[PDB]
Formats: sequence, structure tokens, C-alpha cells
Amino acid sequence: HILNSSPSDRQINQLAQRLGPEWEPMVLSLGLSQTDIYRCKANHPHNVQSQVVEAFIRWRQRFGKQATFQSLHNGLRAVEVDPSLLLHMLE
Amino acid sequence: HILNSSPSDRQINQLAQRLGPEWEPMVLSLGLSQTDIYRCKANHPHNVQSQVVEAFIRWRQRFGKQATFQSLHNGLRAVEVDPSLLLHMLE
Amino acid sequence: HILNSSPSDRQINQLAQRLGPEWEPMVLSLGLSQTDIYRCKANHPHNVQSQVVEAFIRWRQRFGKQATFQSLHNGLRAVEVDPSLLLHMLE
Amino acid sequence: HILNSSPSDRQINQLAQRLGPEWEPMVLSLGLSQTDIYRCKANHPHNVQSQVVEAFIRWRQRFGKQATFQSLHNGLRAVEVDPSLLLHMLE
Amino acid sequence: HILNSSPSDRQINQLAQRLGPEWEPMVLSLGLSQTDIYRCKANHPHNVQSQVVEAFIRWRQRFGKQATFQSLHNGLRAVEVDPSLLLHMLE
Amino acid sequence: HILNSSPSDRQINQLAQRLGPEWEPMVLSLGLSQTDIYRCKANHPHNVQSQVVEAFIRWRQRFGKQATFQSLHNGLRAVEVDPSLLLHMLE
Amino acid sequence: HILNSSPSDRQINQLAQRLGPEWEPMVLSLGLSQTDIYRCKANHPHNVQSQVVEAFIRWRQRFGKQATFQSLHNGLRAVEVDPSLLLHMLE
Amino acid sequence: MNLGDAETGFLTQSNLLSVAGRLGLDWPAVALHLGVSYREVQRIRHEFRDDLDEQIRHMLFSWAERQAGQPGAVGLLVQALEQSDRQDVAEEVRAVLELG
Amino acid sequence: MNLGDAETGFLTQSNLLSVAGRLGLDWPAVALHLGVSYREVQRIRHEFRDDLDEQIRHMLFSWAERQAGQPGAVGLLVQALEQSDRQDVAEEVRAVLELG
Amino acid sequence: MNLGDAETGFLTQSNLLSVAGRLGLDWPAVALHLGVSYREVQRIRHEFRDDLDEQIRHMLFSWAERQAGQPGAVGLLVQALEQSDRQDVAEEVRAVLELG
Amino acid sequence: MNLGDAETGFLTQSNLLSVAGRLGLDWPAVALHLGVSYREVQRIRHEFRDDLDEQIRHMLFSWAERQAGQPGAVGLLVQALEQSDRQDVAEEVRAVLELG
Amino acid sequence: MNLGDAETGFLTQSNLLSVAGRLGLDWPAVALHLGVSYREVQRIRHEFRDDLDEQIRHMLFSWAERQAGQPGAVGLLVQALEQSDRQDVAEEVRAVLELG
Repeated sequence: HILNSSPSDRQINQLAQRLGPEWEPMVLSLGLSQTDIYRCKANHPHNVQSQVVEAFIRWRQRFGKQATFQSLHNGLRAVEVDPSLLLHMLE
Repeated sequence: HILNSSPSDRQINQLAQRLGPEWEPMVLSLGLSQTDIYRCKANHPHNVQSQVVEAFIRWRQRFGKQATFQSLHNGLRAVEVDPSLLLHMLE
Repeated sequence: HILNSSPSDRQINQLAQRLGPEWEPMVLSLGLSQTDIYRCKANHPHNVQSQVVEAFIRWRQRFGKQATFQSLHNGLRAVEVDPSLLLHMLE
Repeated sequence: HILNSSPSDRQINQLAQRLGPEWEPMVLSLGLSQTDIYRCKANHPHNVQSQVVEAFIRWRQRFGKQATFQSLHNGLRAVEVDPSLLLHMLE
Repeated sequence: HILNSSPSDRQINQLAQRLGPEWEPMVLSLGLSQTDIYRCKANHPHNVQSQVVEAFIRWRQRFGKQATFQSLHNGLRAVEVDPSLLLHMLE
Repeated sequence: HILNSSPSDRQINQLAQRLGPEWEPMVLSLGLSQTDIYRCKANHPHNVQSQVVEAFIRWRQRFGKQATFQSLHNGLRAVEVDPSLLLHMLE
Repeated sequence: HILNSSPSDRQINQLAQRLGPEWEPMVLSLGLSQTDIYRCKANHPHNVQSQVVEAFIRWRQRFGKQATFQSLHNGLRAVEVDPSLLLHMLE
Repeated sequence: MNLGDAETGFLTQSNLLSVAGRLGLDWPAVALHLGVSYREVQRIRHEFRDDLDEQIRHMLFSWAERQAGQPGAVGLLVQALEQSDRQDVAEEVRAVLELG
Repeated sequence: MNLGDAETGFLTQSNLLSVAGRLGLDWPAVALHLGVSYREVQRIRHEFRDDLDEQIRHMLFSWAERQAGQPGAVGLLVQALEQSDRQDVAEEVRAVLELG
Repeated sequence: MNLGDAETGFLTQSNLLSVAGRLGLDWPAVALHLGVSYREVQRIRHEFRDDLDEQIRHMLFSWAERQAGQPGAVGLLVQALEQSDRQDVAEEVRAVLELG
Repeated sequence: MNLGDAETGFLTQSNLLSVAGRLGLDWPAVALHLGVSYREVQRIRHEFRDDLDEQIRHMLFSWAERQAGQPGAVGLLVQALEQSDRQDVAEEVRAVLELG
Repeated sequence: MNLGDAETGFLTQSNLLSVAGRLGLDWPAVALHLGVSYREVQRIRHEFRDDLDEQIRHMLFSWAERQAGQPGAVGLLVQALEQSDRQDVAEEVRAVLELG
């Protein structure tokens, strides 16, 4: 229904806030490479939040129309985390 | 009485000094989550002090007026530490 | 041409999720010394996930064409890890 | 005597050189907040020398007169570090 | 023949993309100095991509004709990387 | 003849590459302080390789003329390491 | 008479090397408690070398008096380490 | 500058200036939640790369200018600060604001 | 705007302008793939050090200026954005552009 | 300038310059705190972008003028510098304000 | 381009130009022991925020002007470089300085 | 223009432009190694602060003029490009020469 639309800037920010270490593994099962992540940590040495958010803007950009919640969901699971975040963060 | 006000950054830092590995359990029973812990650890990979100080900061920042010296007190028992630390870090 | 091609950054992100403290003996059985061990371990102190994932990126960059999916099976057998965990991540 | 004056642009630069991991806990007990520090860190990503100076320039520009070597002496002590450091960069 | 040739603005740009945190070591063994690399991180503080890009321009300039795809190839191995990047980026 | 000259950056690079976790002691034994290290770790949080490279540059720059291959050798030994390194990188 | 004179940055790094896995139980009689050793294992998770090296650094910022080279006899052998290592490291 | 109405209360420059002061490297959050594009957060990080204080400042005061007319202004900020995990700061604003 | 061709379609000032608005610090990546001299990127980055937008816009429109005549520059642009990892915008460009 | 009444104390351009030159990039703090509009801090900055020192002066004097007559307009300068975390220059202005 | 007497030795531009190329992100450290104010180190870091090089050249050469005559202008520089934990470049400078 | 004699080497307005354009933000170095003082680099930069091309071209021809007949002029440009890590350019010249 909405699992086909891409997350917004603000939305990526909220998602990011709720991810711990699993973000790295996550973005991998999503389409980025060690390089992309390294370039994220690169651009925001101090402060992780900013790293993660970029990683995601990174993702959503490389996959345009395809970088969607559906994809996000599948990734969240691939990294063993409840896809509840999505639904709840959507209220 | 002073118990009903949040500690300053100097105060926090002094506490961050007299705390050992139990700080994590403590900040947990205080309201933070295993996530906030990791980010604190990830924001200061080298330098433990900074981790603890940021956790507690995050703690104060999340609960605002409710992050009181009373909580710190409780937080200490929570993790079985003698509450007089708060005293000898207020003199 | 399945056991002659190297895996991607998504796959290694899996062969690292489901593994125990015995991955190190397994990553040395491919061409990594104690210089690459005290490194993948150093560039990621907290979040052992990316520690394991880099051990392999350190593995596929030093071998390239000869770093086949057969090589990641050469160690599995030599560490008690059933050689069938490479097909459950591709089914 | 000099005990009640204020370190200069050059003297600070000196002090900075010799301080390490505790430069953060030091400037906290001097009057800076955790937010000041993030500004230093951020305003000088690569390079800690530059960070620690801004840290001290702030502290002197905030407490003007009251930013004496006396203050620094206590601080150093406070942050568990030989107070003689001030003696060595004053010759 | 194309080996004893110098990469173009376009090609340096492309190659830079592929490179991870091992660019520093690659440019070091290619002729640039620790003093040069800093000039790169400084000029583009939070954009590793353009850092790596200036670095190879610096290089191609410092050594002129001496800076050939060939010598570029050696740099890749010397830092533990698959020199096939050069071909998968030249199609 | 050559043992009384300081190592270039292209060298210190290869030296650091082949050093594991023992580098920490080796440099404290070469003249730097624990402090100098934190600064190196501080300046390159994500990427140990660099921490070392910088750690050595500080050394060379601090001592200049005296930071000679000869001095490194003793360092290598003093930290129970096979001096074959110098004789190796020098090929 | 060097029995009443503390060590240094190159001395403390020589005693830290030889000391076996008893660098935790040895400091449990010299003057370091539990918020001290677990404050070193933390700052440096990996490299069990610099953890021991940051412990004796606490032997000159908190002690200094009954902690020089004479309190190194009742401490080393207070954990199965004959105090003759004091003479063979002072050569 | 000219934030809020008579009923809710107003926000002086000194106030907004105080918020910018309590913000750190989490500025981008408050900005995203305030509905600023990510593309823009980045753009600001550039125009003032050497000065954090100014980026935190420019972000605020520019959003301030934008919402110069709007009513729910001071409301949106407080909410954004809440969601950025700074109840901390949300309460100071609600407080100063206490007067209408 | 004279960027395109009668069969495929043309882009309007505002269309490119959108592309410019959606690019950020990555712009150089695009510009170089678009085949711009690193010296030109270098220059522009200097002539407008303070204004990020102006860099992106000048780069983009100068490039359009040069490709004016040409056969398929909208293709080069779509490809360059795709190789700069901005499928993101490449698609946004195909959408409008693709009319003919 | 004529900044200062016989009561409080005066302030010569020489005293004003003593200030402008002791101020860094935190100028906009001092500015905004003196009630200086942010579009003015914005305008001033740009209208002299290449010369930092001309900014700190144009801002400080343009404002020193608007305070033609006015009471403790000198106290305003001092209080601003004070909430701009610069007791630094605040006390130097108190010291110079030691004429009688 | 005019430092030192014949007793001590001189320092061409090619000379100081290199002393500059030999300095990195520690330039501020040097110019501080040289006598430059943090206020001015900052004024410079800002005027060339997108060019580390010109930041350093401008730093040194602008200090070379203000040194036009004086006694051991060159002696001081060597002193700073040492004082800035760079026995490294302290020695080369003394080297090339051999002629008097 | 008319740089170099009928032997040493020839460099026409053409060639001089070829170089001018091939330089960029590092020109102050080439100029500094060529002899020009930091005061003139400064002046040329302020007489065209925004237009880079002109700064370069004006600086190179200003010097071209001065080295009128002078023999070792061409070789001096070359020795200057080399000292500014632009072997890059230094070879463009070495080749343009071996045609006369």
C-alpha cells in the first residue's frame, strides 16, 4: 500500500535514531559496500547518527524508485530486528 | 532538595570518574537503551571517560527535569553501589 | 562457475552474522596473519559484526580471482563448521 | 604572582601540546560544557592540537580575569595529572 | 600501450569511487607524502570522494608522464588490492 | 651508510603495514608518550593503519636527524620483533 | 641508589611487556583497585600491552611516593614474578 | 526573531540564540524534524564548515525567518526538539515561553 | 532550454534547475563524469566557494551551454547521474524529459 | 564614536576598534545579541565576505550609530559581549570605561 | 623575501615557500609561537577555508613582511618550528642557512 | 607573447595561454617561485579576486613582459613549474619547445 514508496528525509532520520550496531550489517544486506559505510564514518567521525543517516540517504539515492519501505523491511529482518519499528515510527 | 535538580556537566564528569564497568547497567536502569550505549561507545572508541559522560548526558537530555540527583541516587543502588558517591561529588 | 567466484559485500555480511569465536582460526586458514587479525579487531572495537566482515574483505582484496567461494569452504571444513552453511545463504 | 594572570595565545598552545586523553575531563572542571567540546572537535575534525586550543581559548574568553593559572593548576590536579606541567611550560 | 599512459580527469574520478580506506596507503606508495594527504582531507573535510580525487590529481601532476596506469597498477597491489579494478573501470 | 638516514613516508607506510599491535610499545620506546598515541588514535578513529603512520611521523619530526633506521632497529628488537623487517621493506 | 626512584615512559613499557597474564592480579597489591584496571581494559579493548602500560601511568599521577622502584619488589613477587626483572631491565 | 503570537508567547533572538547554544552535533536531527531537507542540512554544513556555532545558528534563524509568519511556529520547534530526543531543551522553551 | 532534441524531448530551465537542486557535495562526481575538466570543477568550486547552489547551477548550465548543439546530451546527463550513484535524480530526469 | 554619555562613559572609535579587532567569527553572536537582525548579519557578511575584519567593523559601527543618543547603550555592548561568552572583551570595555 | 642579515644567513622565497610545504595541520601551532594571535590564526583559517596551502603560505609570508628588518627574524622562525615540535624543519632551515 | 630567444626556446601568446589555463589555485606558488613577491600575488588576487582565469593570465604575462629579452627566461618558467609540483605542466613546455 505504502510499502512501495521511499522513506523521506525526516523519515530516514527517525529510523536511524532507532538503530544500534546492526545498521552496518543492515545497509549491507540492502546494497551498500564496506566502502560506502567507510565513507560514511569518514564524513562524520564524531557522531554516529549522522553516519547512519548518510548511509541511508546513500542507499535511497543509488536505488531511486526501488529504495522503498518494503526493501527496508526485508533488510531489518535480514539483520534480525522487529519490523515493528517501521509501523510504529509511522504514527 | 538539590536532589530535585539535574547535575551539571562538571558534576556528571566527576561521577563518570568514580564509576567502573557497572556504568552501563546503571544508565540502563536509568532509562537509556542498549542502543544509546553503543552510540556512546561508537562516538568515543578510544577514551572510556567520554563514553560514560555522553551516556549520562544523553540521559539528562532525554528526561530533562526528571533526570535528578534523586535518580542518580536510585540509579546507584540499582547497580549496587554506595550512594555516598553523590555526596563526595557535591562537597 | 559457482565455487570459482568470490562472494559480495552482502554475502560476507552473512557468513559473519552466524558464527562463533572460532572465525579467527578460520580466517587465518586463508591467508591472514596476526597483522590482519589485530586490525579487523582494531578498526571495530565495539560491533564485532564488522570485525568478521572485514577479515573477509581483507581476504578478497589480497586474493581477487583466486579468492573463490571454494576458498571460504576450505576453512569451514578445517574448523568444525559444517560446509553446508554456504548453500543456506544462497537458497 | 603569575599564579593570578591569564595564559596567552602562545602559552595555551604550549599547554595543549602536552595534554592527552584527559584534556576533555579537564576543560569540564574548568567551566566548559560538553557542548563546547563538540564544537572544538567539530571545528577541527582532523587534528587534536587545534581542538584543545579552542577548548582553552573558550575557557579564557568565558571567564576572562578568573581564567588564572591557578584555575589550570587545580584543574590538572582535579583531573589526576601532575600539576607540575604548568611549571615545565613556564621557563 | 595504454599502461604507459596517464589517467584522465574522468578516469581518476571513477577510480577514486572504488577506493576505500586504503587510498591513503595507495597514494603514499605512489609518491604523495603524509604532508600532501593532509592537504586533501583538509580541503574537502567531509567528502572523502573529492579527497581521494584531489590526491590523484596531485599525483598525476607531481609525476607527469611518470604517472602511468601501469604505476597505478602497482600501487593497487602494494596496498593489498585486486588490480583488476583498472579493467572493470575500463570497459 | 643507510642506517643513519631517516625513513621516507613511502617507507614508514610499509613499516606500519607490517606492524601488528606491538607498535604501541615500539613508539613509547622510540621517544613518544602515551599521550602522543592518543592523539594519533584520536586523529584517525576509524583506520589503525594511519594511527601508526602518524605515530611514526611524529617521531621522525620530533627527533629529525636522530630518527634514523638505526634507532628503529633497536626499537624493533626492544619489543621482541625480528629486525628482518627493515631489511625487508628495503627491497 | 635506584631502589628509591620511579620508572618512565620507556621503563614502564619494558616492565609491561614481560609481565605475563598476571598484569591484573599484580596491580592488585601495588595500589590499583578495580575501577583502575577495568578502566584500562576499556580504553584499549585489544592489545593487552597498552592496558598494562596505562596502569603504571597511574603510579605517577595518583601515587609517586610509596610507588617508585622499591614498591616494585613487593608487587612483582606478590604475583609469582621474582623481582630480579628490575635489574635486567635497567641495563 | 518574531516567533509565536501573544497567546502562546514569543521567542526572542536571545532565546533562539540560547537553543542554538544547547544544541550540539545533533543539530541535523532537530533540522530534519523541523522539516529541513537533508540536502539542505548538508548545504549548511558546507557554507560554514569551519564553524559549528554558525551552522547551528544559520539552521535555526533561517527556519525562524521562514516561519516568521506562521502561528504554530514555537509549537513545531518544541515538537522537533522532543523528537530529536532533547526533552531537555523542549522544556526550557516551553518554560521561557510561559507568559501569555 | 536548448538541451535535447525534437524526438526525445527537451529540458526546461526549471527542469535542470531541479536537477541542480537535488545535487549536493557530490556534484563534482557528476561534473567529472559529465566529462568536465578537473580544472574547471576546481575553478567553479573557487569562483563560488561560499554558495554551494551557485556551483552546481553554474557547472550544470555551462555544460548545457557547450552541449547546446550536440545530439544526445540529455543522455550524457542521465548517464552521468547514474554513474555518480544518483539513479535517484536520473529517474527524476527521465520522468519529465520522457514525453517524446 | 559619540557612543557613551557623560554619565556612564564614552567610547572612542579607537575603543570600538579595540573591540572589532578582538572579535572573531563569533561576531554574529555579539550581533544577534545586540538585537541586530539576522538578515543584517547575513547581508553584512556577504557584502564583505572576502574581508572578515570589514564585517566586524561595519556591523559594530552601523549599530553604534543607531544608538545616536540613547542611555546605557554602552551597557548593551558589554552585556552582549557577555552573553556571547566573551567576558574577555566585556571586562576590557569595563576597564576602558574607567575614565570617571 | 628579505629575511636575515649576512652574518646569520638569508632566506629566499623558494626557502620559506618550502618551510611552508613542509608544514601540515600544525601550521597554527607554529604561527602561535611565532607571535601570531589566535584571533589572527583564525582570521586566516577563514579567508582560505578551502585551501590549506594558501592558508600556510599567507601565514608565513605575511609574517615575513612584518619581519622585513629586525635582528634574528630567521632565528625566531627556527625557534618556533622547534617549539612547535618540529626539530624536523628546524634543522633544514638551519641547513640552507649555511652561508655567512 | 615574446618569451625566450630564437634559440633558448619560443613561447607565443598561444603557449603562454596554454600554461595560464593549465594552472589553478596553486598559481601563487608558481608566481612565488618565479620571483614575484607575496605583495604582488596579493594585489593581483585582489584586482580580480573572483575571476581566477584573469588572475593567472595577468600574473603570467606581467612576468612575461619583464623578462623581455632576458635569456634564461623560458627555462625559468620550467624550473618554477617543477618547484610547484607541476612537472605536469613543465613537460607541456619542454615539448612545445622541441619544435624550434
